[PDB]
Amino acid sequence: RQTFMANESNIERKWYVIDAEGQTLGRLSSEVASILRGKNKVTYTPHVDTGDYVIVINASKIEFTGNKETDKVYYRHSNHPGGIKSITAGELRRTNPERLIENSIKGMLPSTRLGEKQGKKLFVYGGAEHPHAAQQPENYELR
Amino acid sequence: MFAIIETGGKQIKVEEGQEIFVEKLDVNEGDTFTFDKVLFVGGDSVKVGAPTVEGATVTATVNKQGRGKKITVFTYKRRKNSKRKKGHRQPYTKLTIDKI
Amino acid sequence: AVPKRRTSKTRKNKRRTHFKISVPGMTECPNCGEYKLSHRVCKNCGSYNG
Amino acid sequence: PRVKGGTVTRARRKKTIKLAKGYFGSKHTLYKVAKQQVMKSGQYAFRDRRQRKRDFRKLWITRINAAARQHEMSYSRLMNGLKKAGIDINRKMLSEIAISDEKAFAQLVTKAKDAL
Amino acid sequence: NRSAVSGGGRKPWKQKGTGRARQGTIRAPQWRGGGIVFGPTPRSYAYKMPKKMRRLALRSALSFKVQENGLTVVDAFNFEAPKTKEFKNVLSTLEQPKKVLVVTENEDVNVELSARNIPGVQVTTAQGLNVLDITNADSLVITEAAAKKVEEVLG
Amino acid sequence: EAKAVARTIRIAPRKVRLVLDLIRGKNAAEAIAILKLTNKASSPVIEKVLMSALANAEHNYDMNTDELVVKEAYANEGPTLKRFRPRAQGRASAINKRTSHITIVVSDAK
Amino acid sequence: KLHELKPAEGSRKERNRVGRGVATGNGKTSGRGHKGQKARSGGGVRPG
RNA sequence: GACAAUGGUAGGAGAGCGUUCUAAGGGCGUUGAAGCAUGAUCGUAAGGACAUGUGGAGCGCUUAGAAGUGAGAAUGCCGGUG
RNA sequence: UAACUUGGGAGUCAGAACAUGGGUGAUAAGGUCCGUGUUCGAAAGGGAAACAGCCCAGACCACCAGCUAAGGUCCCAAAAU
RNA sequence: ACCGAUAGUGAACCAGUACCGUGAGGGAAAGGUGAAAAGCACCCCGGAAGGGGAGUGAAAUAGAACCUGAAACCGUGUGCUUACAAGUAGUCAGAGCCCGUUAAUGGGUGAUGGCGUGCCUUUUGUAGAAUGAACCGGCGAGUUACGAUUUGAUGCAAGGUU
Repeated sequence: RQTFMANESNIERKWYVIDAEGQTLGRLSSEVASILRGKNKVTYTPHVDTGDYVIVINASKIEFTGNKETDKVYYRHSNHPGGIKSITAGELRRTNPERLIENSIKGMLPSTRLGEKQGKKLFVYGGAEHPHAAQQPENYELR
Repeated sequence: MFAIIETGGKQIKVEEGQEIFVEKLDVNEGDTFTFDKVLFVGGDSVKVGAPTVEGATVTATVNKQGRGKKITVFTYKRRKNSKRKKGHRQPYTKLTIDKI
Repeated sequence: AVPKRRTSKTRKNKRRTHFKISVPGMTECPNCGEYKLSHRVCKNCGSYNG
Repeated sequence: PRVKGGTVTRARRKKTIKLAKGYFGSKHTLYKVAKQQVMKSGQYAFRDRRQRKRDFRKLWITRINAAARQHEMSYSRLMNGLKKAGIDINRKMLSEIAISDEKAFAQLVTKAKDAL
Repeated sequence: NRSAVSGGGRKPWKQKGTGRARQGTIRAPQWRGGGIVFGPTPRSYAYKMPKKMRRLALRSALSFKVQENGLTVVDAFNFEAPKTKEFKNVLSTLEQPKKVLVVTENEDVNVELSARNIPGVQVTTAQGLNVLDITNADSLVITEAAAKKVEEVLG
Repeated sequence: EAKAVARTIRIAPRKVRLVLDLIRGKNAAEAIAILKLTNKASSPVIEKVLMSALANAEHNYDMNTDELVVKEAYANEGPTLKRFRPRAQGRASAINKRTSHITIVVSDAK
Repeated sequence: KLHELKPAEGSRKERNRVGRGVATGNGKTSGRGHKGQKARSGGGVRPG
């Protein structure tokens, strides 16, 4: 047995700044998901977090295809009888653009105690100004 | 420096002065073994490719010859009155690398 | 009506967490010297001096 | 003659209670409940010894794919290239090299990418 | 058994009408203090064997001893009265093992008297031999004349 | 350290343990006042066992009461008495009268 | 020689006991089947 | 040193482990037997040793013989305690 | 690579789904009764999200070795954005 | 080559007696200090009970609720661990922290990840909301005698055997 194992004494996490200006929603969330999980590092370990931090700017300028701006709706239940609400994807982009990308990427992560910790390394903004300049974020191009 | 050696159907990454555990070999205690098949010679020095570097053998010294810790094998099937119990101990050979 | 399952020791000891006894309010008497319940009369001497 | 049952029953039940050390609650004290968990743990270990060899091979391929894509190449195209040159290095050793020795791992990618 | 135990004629309770198990008597096998299912019974253990096989098993014991130099023929016994110490001194002259079987033509009270007390010593007659005594004895001491009698009987 | 044991008391162990927590680890002078002004049925009995342990510390040995602390205090279960209460329609229900063993240990921490 | 007795080869065999575990093969049912007349204590039909 | 076999209920066949007693042979015990408690020990399974504490008078081994010889379930029987 | 004869000991007589040739019903039923093959019964492992009968395939034991079947390669989730 | 206190007579104890029934009748539970009573004079707390010293004895963790003293169950102290979490409670992988054994590819605890719907009985088919068990201990079910048949072993043989 000689397989390597990563611990919290040799892991390095960096900060990225991705831009969502003119990008497809589903095809952009699938790439950010692998970064938050650390699927791009050669020292990947399953039982420990090894991903990095990601910052999404220009979220309000995401793109859809076809008529999905009206046919795609989001439901939610309040646990009360008959308490089911709804909202269309087109109306949500115009009010809460950050919750649109935040929930689209959270659904591509595992629903475990470690997956909830990896989903907090994400930051989404509707403009181009982020307050995390101290973290020294580095630009990233989608593949 | 290091090298990949094939011994018992597996491959290993050995350095000079390291302990390893392989399948039961033919040599007895205190003898000297020699790894005929070397797949890779790594490090910063001159490396080589494949399938097998002709020559560049490895030398070791046999230290011990024992049996791994006992393993218990049990199986059953519900509602059928069928069970089985077994014991197992895997033999091994402990070596020590001398020079690559 | 009747318990479906028996109660385990782990569950029984958590319910008895708040089943504790209280420590009374006692202070040293100015004249008796023994301990006394506040606003009561010293059993040892009999003085209150309100 | 009469053969009474003594000292043979308690010796067999105590060997089962010692194999259940660490279990929760009555599963490490009572015999009938601890006897059923030791039987199920033996069936679990028999199955996990075979799954153990699938979970580690799945991890070596995940690390080789991450290093191969650092040279702008896929895992499927790198494995094919290595096979053509007859290198014959398993995935457990390619993983151990890509992690520590990078310049050595880079030589295997040019030799494999030359064979197309 | 069920019928031999004392009492237990009536039924403890009726068949139905409660959460108890049905019973028929307080002296059943599963009850404490009542009834044995299959226990010992007074019987014999002896059996027979063909007559020819009996004589062959006896001749095999006598030959087994001579194969070990364990047979000694003496002249006779002149014990006037019963003295145990005198008999013990006799066994020391012949240099015999600790267990000895003595054979005689016919009953001899003095020869049996002066020897029955010594440990590991057994005395019998020519026609009263069995495979248990011959096999148990370490050595065999038989009289000269008695030896010829045992010969004609075994034929 | 001196010890004193009160065997076969007629109070249920669960009820005795309620007062044993108020004095475990306190001083030999503040534990007597707590047991006195309390209004539980186990206070008088527990107090007579603590007064005999402090007497054993200065008569058998010679330790000053000024340097005495309650080291260990616990209660164990003794034999039980089986009693029966008649119920409705010819039924009977068993009743248990439990006993306790009270142990007190005083030490000077030296 | 009473401490070294040895019977003949193939002249003695040990009896079979039923209803003493599953590892023997003659345990719970003991070799009678399942819920029949021939499985009840007392016998079955007469020879003819 | 070679090739070939080994999922399994109802059932058929074979080889074994352990318990109490008996007959021979050879051995332990107040310088501490059986039983009990603890441990990181050995065998392919049932099981077998060793060390320490408790205990205070009996008990192993070898071959063979004879059986009231192996327990988790029967709304099972009795005792104890939740 | 079996088959047959003589003798010792058995168990079984409640079956199920799928494909296919038919009766019955209404070219209804996870219906019912027969012909033929497979699987379950007494069969773990992989696939069909979960799912005895469907698809692939029959576990003597151990290994942190390799090649394949059904089915697959954007993320959950191993493999072509 | 019978039992050894749930065994052996219902009864090893003063047992056909406690108890139950109008009555004829039915019917238990209860053995063990030590070789020797040598059965703890005396002091202390307390109304007593009980207890701590002293003493007896080889031993009082042998003090009459008295040989040995298992499990269920009830308590006290402590090394590691736990208050964002969806758990047939285990198994495989695996940091950190505390230890050091019948000496060997060591012992305890477990942040986090993969997989996983108890057991028995009965059924074509049961995680089943079909049956059974509150838990621990003890007891608790193919046996024996006379006949028949078949196989193995053994002696003798146109004879064999009472």
